[PDB]
Amino acid sequence: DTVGRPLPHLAAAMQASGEAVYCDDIPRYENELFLRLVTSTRAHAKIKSIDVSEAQKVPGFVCFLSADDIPGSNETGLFNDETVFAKDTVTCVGHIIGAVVADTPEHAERAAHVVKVTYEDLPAIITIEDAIKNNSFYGSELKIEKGDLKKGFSEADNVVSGELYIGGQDHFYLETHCTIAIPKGEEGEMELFVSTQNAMKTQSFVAKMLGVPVNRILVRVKRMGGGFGGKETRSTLVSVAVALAAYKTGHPVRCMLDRNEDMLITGGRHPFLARYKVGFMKTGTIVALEVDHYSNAGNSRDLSHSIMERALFHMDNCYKIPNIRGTGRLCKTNLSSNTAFRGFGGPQALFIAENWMSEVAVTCGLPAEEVRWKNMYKEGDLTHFNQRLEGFSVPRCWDECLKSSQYYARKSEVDKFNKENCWKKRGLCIIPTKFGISFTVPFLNQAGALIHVYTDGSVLVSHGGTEMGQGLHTKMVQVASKALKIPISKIYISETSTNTVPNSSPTAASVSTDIYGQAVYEACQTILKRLEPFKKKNPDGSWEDWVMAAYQDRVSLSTTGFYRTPNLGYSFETNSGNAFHYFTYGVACSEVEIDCLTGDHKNLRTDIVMDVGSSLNPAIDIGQVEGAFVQGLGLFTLEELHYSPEGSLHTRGPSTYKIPAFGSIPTEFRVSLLRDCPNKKAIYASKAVGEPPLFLGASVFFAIKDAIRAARAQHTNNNTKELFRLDSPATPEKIRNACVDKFTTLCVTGAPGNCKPW
Amino acid sequence: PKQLRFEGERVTWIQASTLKELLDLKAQHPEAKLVVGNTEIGIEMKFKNQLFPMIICPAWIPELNAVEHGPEGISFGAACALSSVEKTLLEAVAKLPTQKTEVFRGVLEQLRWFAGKQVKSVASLGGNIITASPISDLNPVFMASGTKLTIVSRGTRRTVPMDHTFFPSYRKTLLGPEEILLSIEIPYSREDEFFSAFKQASRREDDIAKVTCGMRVLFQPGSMQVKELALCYGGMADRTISALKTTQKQLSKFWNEKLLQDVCAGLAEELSLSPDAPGGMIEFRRTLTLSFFFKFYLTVLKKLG
Amino acid sequence: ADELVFFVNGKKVVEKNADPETTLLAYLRRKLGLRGTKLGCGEGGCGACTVMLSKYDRLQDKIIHFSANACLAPICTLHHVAVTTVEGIGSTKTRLHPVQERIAKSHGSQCGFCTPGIVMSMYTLLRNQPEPTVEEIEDAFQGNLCRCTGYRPILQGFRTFA
Ligand SMILES: Cc1cc2nc3c(=O)[nH]c(=O)nc-3n(C[C@H](O)[C@H](O)[C@H](O)COP(=O)(O)OP(=O)(O)OC[C@H]3O[C@@H](n4cnc5c(N)ncnc54)[C@H](O)[C@@H]3O)c2cc1C
Ligand SMILES: Nc1nc2c(c(=O)[nH]1)N[C@H]1C(S)=C(S)[C@@H](COP(=O)(O)O)O[C@H]1N2
Ligand SMILES: Cc1nc(=O)[nH]c2[nH]cnc12
Ligand code: MOS
Ligand code: FES
Ligand code: FES
Ligand SMILES: [Ca+2]
Repeated sequence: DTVGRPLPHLAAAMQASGEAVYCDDIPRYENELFLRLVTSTRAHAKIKSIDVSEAQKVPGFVCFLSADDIPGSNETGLFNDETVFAKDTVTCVGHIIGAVVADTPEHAERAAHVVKVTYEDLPAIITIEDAIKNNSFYGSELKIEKGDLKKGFSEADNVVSGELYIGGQDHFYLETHCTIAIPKGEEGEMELFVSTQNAMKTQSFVAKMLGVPVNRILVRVKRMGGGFGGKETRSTLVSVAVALAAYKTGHPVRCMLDRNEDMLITGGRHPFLARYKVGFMKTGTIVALEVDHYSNAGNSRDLSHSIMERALFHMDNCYKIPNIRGTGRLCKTNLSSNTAFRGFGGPQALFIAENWMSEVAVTCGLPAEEVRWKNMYKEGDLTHFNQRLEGFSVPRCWDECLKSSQYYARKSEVDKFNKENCWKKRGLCIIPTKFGISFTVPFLNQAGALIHVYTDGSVLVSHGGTEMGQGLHTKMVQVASKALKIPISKIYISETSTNTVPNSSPTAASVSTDIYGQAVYEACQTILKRLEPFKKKNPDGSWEDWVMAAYQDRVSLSTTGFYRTPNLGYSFETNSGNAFHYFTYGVACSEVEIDCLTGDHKNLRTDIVMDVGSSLNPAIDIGQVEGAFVQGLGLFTLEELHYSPEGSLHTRGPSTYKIPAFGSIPTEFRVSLLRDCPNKKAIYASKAVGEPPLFLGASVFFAIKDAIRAARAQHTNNNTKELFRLDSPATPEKIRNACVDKFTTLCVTGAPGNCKPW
Repeated sequence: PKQLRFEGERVTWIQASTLKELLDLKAQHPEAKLVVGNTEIGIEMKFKNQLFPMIICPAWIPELNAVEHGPEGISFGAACALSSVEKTLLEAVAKLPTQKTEVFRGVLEQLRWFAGKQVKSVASLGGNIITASPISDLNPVFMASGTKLTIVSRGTRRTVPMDHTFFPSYRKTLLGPEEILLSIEIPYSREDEFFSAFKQASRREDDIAKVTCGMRVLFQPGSMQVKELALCYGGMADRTISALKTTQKQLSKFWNEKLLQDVCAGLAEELSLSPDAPGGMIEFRRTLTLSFFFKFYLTVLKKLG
Repeated sequence: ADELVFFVNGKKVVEKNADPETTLLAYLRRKLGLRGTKLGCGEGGCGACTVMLSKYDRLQDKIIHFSANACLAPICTLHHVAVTTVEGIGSTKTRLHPVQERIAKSHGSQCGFCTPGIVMSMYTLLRNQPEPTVEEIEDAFQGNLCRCTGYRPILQGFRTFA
């Protein structure tokens, strides 16, 4: 029994040696060809001609594929609102038009750039503000609405209102999108190896494009070099085009996207505009709240609607608001469709929450910990969508984090530093989070497994979840081994495939370990029941003895398992029924130092206390806290996507787009898993841990804001109840321009003023 | 070593063994691209689809790889890796007296959070300089310091200090077509000479709008009265530029709050960005050109006392 | 048309028709079948393609060892250069290198795609400096990105070398 033990990731050593095989590391067939996408260079235009005459003379040049080559259907996407290849019009800059096939990837790239597309521009809608103004939305307004809103506002001593923007984010999984498609030559059959989190929808969309039944199409997934949500659906843009190449040529075809294609084409995290209005007492107790959310969806629905439901479910963070209205709109724009990204609308709406919470505290002139603590739910409270909080452990997290991080003493040292320092300031901020566990679409909370025991007693586990680096397969093996009572060494998982487990949901929403662990556990239990007669006959015997006795007695050693998350079904009308199976909670405290003259900052120290129940693997789980926090810190402070006025992405590589680096992380970086806090709702008293700790990266953002407040007390004005807008990401540009002084100024110059103070 | 010749689908590569060979190759084929590290040509080819049908690799040539100590400074051949430059200057800085290594420590400051070990082990000094990116972090340090450039064609040799005129146009240098960069002497700093270099955290567009500078002051002896002042910047135009109107005004002025004010007045105006300037951050960029000078100003007062 | 001669993990490579445009990453993965070295960007920024290169420095005696990005190294610059990839330092089939063994047992590898390059950055440091400082270790990875780990466990596994 290795459950609760810090077992290294099963593939770690092969990953270290370069022996772990990712999809492009698979050998080529002797005849295997290469696909390269041809993509719109316009935001909104009519396609007038395509001309492939020059690509044609490009050595090993095979063909150009377009809308006309598709045997079955050109209609695709989660909500059947996309094309496989664009026909008459292009609606974003990475919009796939066609594809070049060639004998080498070098030759396919060469041919692709020399394909001549002629266009006629059409009016484009790029920003959320363009969409708000042209009323260019997908669907109708989502809304949540509890208590009395004017009555809370009437009882309000203080009302603050405003606007906030949070920028998007590229996934920057180290492995880009990649599919290999092998056509069998018989009955439409096709076998695909893809870097995807969704083998089911790859299998479905390939079958649909080809006009062939789903049972013809086999999708296999060994591993991904990262997904982070961006291989939940948009992986099919490559997968489907590679399948058509395979269909049409009769040869195996592969594609790995280059980074610059990957970031243009495949979508990212949703930018959010919020317009907010809070109503609160002089004590800082919140009494009303209203927030209108707008997401930038891009040119297709994709998972946009569902990201907004999760947004609205998180607009309270950890705070009891008796009167409360949240709404949301999805803007339909001429940008690449945005998709899942670790957090799925939670980070955005939680960042809106923490921003007005920070304004309340400043407006009241109270210490921010006290205003937040004062407003926190207690055990048993209902949330704004009417679900109760059992095992609500944020107060233990807070306590233990306050104490372990020495917050109160470090508060004074930060004040002291700011009284003694003129052109550098420090900030310190403790922040909570709660994140709701389950897919928002209830029918996805389903999981299958297939387990075989072979006559040597070796066990092959297959489940519907994929490995993208998060230790799922390690955790499933730990569970099987505990459930079967055999060494982990006797258990192997090879890969994920639609012919071992059909109709699987994406490996998403942090629940994989819960739901696949539960399915795997039930297969094990059926195998133990089938073996018990032989155990009874030979109690002092071995697993290998019993397994052979069961085989020679013609008892099957193969079984399915399945699991269905119970009691789920939140309704938006009525505003009732459980949206989530439970909640994961944590608290991060971060300190920073800014350079008021440059915009730079150092992340000095971060302490995190996370409630993950009883951890299956506390090494994998602390590693999820850590990576999730650092992608959050990237989102809120470093990572900035930038477009031309005409809708074209500028930032398409690591040289212009800055994910956190080795030297970006807090000099002192502490993660603690909360002790003695078992979860009765998930497998072996464990909790989901994947997306929950990402929002805790905002603790660096609110630490930077506090360090700007201190710089603005020094050099800009004298009012300590001032509210200045800091959007996300707080880059050096934003940090420096907010540090208003004689330079920004120029009051040195001079001048004249100012604000600048003197 | 003998000259090697590789021939591909579109490109011929000559690997020159000898300086003499190179100058003859480049005279026959003045179009020919020198490739050393390829950390720039590889990006132009892959992402800008530049085809250069003739490449000379001069990396074998000793001369282009020589490190020569001299009475006025330390000379590096143009094919030398930034990792070597970095290593040698670190030794110079640990060995020599602070007052001789002011410029060196400016180079090292730009080299610090520059790329990564992989890039620096292959990126050539000469490749950075001749690439002439508006956002080159080295060329502002070389220009502000008058770093001497030995330039050779077949027959001719000359040494010019880098100044504003070394960068006439976008991505272009004042080397003639048959000419190559042979070596770069980064100077010792003299007595009453102080130097600083700074860079913007953020870059966000491919070769524009990252503020980067080199800052040099020489005072009259024992004094705080300006004899020379250079302030050069990348990321404020389509090339490395010197604030020449502004610093000329301060010759024979003293290093006080009035100089601070007048230099900021000059910089605000002489480097002024139109609201539609390539790269944006119009105000951030302006604040940094002044804030960088103020850091220099304060550092120079600390060194004076 | 001259012959290009180099070594990859101790093994001579004679390329009789080198194409100037061939990068080293393309040549390792697709001519030599050595796929532990990864593509992450093709532009020098991520380090996924990091290898070690060795050559006799004629101006210093010394064979010198240094790291490079296989994605930007033209194979035509590598005549008489020795390349070392992740599969050249060790394997699960034989014996793992200490660098490989430590990054794996320390929880330094999640998805694993960046792990070969980080291993080769670390390996190169140690070939030049068998007793690095903690400082030298952190600066070794300036050129290497990881999206998964948040870096703490990697640096921590490697301080054991200091
Ligand atoms: C990931 C990454 C990050 C980087 N970060 C920075 C940074 O922060 N700051 C910065 O300044 N730079 C940065 N660089 C740019 C890098 O420093 C330069 O690309 C490099 O020094 C160019 O050298 P090279 O040897 O690679 O040149 P090559 O690509 O081989 O050649 C470049 C140019 O120089 C010419 N050339 C080379 N030698 C000579 C010569 N002797 N005479 C005439 N012409 C010559 C060539 O003809 C060509 O036009 C970065 C590069 C990468 C890949
Ligand atoms: N290394 C790694 N960790 C990761 C991811 C990834 O791609 N790589 N994705 C995250 C996201 S977005 C989710 S939803 C969960 C998904 O798998 P789980 O449900 O087993 O946590 O893993 C998280 N942790
Ligand atoms: C598809 C989906 N639904 C959710 O409710 N949460 C998620 N996180 C990441 N992906 C998802
Ligand atoms: O649930 Mo992660 O795939 S967005
Ligand atoms: S593949 Fe990113 S640096 Fe070479
Ligand atoms: S382990 Fe996934 S990128 Fe490093
Ligand atoms: Ca999202």
